[PDB]
Amino acid sequence: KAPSLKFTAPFGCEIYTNPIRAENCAVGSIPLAFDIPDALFTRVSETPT
Amino acid sequence: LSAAECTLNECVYSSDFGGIATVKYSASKSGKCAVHVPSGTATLKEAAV
Repeated sequence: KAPSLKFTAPFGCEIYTNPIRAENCAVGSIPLAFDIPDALFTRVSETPT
Repeated sequence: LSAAECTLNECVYSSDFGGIATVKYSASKSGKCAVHVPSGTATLKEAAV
């Protein structure tokens, strides 16, 4: 029994059991898309300047 | 008036009255009178302030 994947995983993952899953593997990057409606854009003079 | 200065707070060339100009003046008498733009550059909302 060469040690578990809990202790040997690259990027510092955190292997768990009941769903077989890894946690918090610091690798890659998430892109994001924001479809923002036009109602949220407050005008200039309703904010300090 | 005497020594009046005009700055543009909001400026958006929208179809409605979408621009705010705050005229910083210094008046000899305190009384209402009429503002106007001679050109077709801007169309003012109110006739007097």
